[PDB]
Amino acid sequence: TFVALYDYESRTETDLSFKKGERLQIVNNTEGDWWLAHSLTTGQTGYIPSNYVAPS
Amino acid sequence: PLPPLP
Repeated sequence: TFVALYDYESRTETDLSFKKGERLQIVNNTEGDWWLAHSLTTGQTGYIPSNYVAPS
Repeated sequence: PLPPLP
């Protein structure tokens, strides 16, 4: 259960763009500065930049 | 390279 500090604009066809305050079900946070988050609103998957999200 | 934070 993380929160996108800011709306992230997907940079490639592997990450999902989120908004500020949007909840993101983190998945794998060991690949590096990019973790796989799953949006529950639509139900899609997409990596995400950790600098735009925060552990609440 | 993460993006530029707001």
